[PDB]
Amino acid sequence: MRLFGYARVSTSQQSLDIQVRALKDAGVKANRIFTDKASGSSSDRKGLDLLRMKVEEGDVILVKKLDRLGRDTADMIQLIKEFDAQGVSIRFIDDGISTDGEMGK
Repeated sequence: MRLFGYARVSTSQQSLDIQVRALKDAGVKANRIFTDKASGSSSDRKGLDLLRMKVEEGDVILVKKLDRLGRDTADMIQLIKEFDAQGVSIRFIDDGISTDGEMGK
């Protein structure tokens, strides 16, 4: 089990630093900070891209709320269904627990 934290910058000053402090404050290790330097030529979705292959069985993925996971398509729910099937959890600073309620009821 480990404390992985997903991050993504939105501003063009030092959002990666502010994000990391947000994941660490949430309970994430600096060594496990899969951030995303979106402040570039295009969106750098490499954090969850590598997180899907770096999380361990029974690991907790702490996500911060600075902008938004996805936008239109089920992106925020995509990596959530991928980790949910891998036996991994995803904590949310917005509440403290994971998506305890994401089905097509």
